Amino acid sequence: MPVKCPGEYQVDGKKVILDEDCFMQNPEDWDEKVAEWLARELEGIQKMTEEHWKLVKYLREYWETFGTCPPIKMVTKETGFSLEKIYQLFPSGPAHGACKVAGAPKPTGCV
Repeated sequence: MPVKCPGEYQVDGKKVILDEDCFMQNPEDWDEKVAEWLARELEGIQKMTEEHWKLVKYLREYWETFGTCPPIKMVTKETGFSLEKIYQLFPSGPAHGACKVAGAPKPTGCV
């Protein structure tokens, strides 16, 4: 693993905590520096393009209705994104990838 999780870190006067599997467990202090930070340590992106913040923004709005993270095939019904382009933008897995950069804690595992 790239980041020794779980582990804590500091970014621009801020506190980011990472639980098992490097999961965001502090959506209260999420910002542009935190999202771009984890994305830079994982994908290596040094400058969040306009597409990353675009999809990341649409998801941030749906997380204010129930608090979950759907896939990327249903968001297209009201957006216009191509699964191919998103694939080259993410490491083959825009599902958990996007939500992760957004700062959404797991829904309800336990099985």
